[PDB]
Amino acid sequence: GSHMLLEFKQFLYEASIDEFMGKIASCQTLEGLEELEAYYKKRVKETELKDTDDISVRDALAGKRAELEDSDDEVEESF
Repeated sequence: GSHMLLEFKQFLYEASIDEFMGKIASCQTLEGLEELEAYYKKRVKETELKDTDDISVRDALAGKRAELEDSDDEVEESF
C-alpha cells in the first residue's frame, strides 16, 4: 500500500498540519494551548517540522493564544 515518497515534499507538507492545527484550534484553554506549545517545542527536535509546519501551526497557535489570553478566565485563578 501507500508509503513515504523519500525524494519529495508532499508527504511532509501534509504531515505538518494534519491534526495539530486542529489540536490547537480545539485546544479550549490557553493553559492547554501553552501545553500544546510546550509539546510543539518538545517534539520538533524528535522530528524536523520543516519551515511549513512551524509557520502554519505557530501563526494559528499564537493565533489562538491571543484569543485564549482574552479567555484567561481559567481554573482556580477564577474557578
